[PDB]
Amino acid sequence: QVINTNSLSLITQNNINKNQSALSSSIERLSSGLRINSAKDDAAGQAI
Amino acid sequence: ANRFTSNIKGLTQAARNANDGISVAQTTEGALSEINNNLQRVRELTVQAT
Amino acid sequence: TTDPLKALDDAIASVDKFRSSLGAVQNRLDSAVTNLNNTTTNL
Amino acid sequence: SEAQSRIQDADYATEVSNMSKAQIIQQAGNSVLAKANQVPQQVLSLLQG
Repeated sequence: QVINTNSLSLITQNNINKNQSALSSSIERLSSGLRINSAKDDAAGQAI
Repeated sequence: ANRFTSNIKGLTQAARNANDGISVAQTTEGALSEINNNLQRVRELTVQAT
Repeated sequence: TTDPLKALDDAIASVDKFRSSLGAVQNRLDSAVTNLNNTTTNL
Repeated sequence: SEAQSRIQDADYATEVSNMSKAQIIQQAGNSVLAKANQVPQQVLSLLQG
């Protein structure tokens, strides 16, 4: 019945934070127009 | 529980520190991209000059 | 005035030098602006 | 004259393609900007309940 920890909320926040990166990547790709917009993406594709 | 609290605080601070490395990497990557563009234009100029 | 066309040619080259330097400075400043924008966003 | 034409003039097909590409990029990016600006709203829902 514990209210000093609401672990369900922690799981939900973890999932939202996980989705955040994908959402940001999708927006960045849509705005820029290039799938390799940084070295973190491929960087072998970036070098070539 | 005291040890658990210490570990939780340390790990949260560690993630906060980790974000800084990503920030530094992004800044340096942007600067390097600008250097890349300058080098590409220099190469084009040399191809024109030779 | 002796050798007039040579005088005109060197004058034209001398103004072209200044124009080219000015354009190079323009490109310099534009690249600086873009890098500053990226750095500001990251900060 | 032919050499100067090959040096200073622009190729209209390429320029039209570049203009179209830039216009589409601008419109798409601005729509995504509108979506990103609409993003922060759910905190209000969290606060209200």
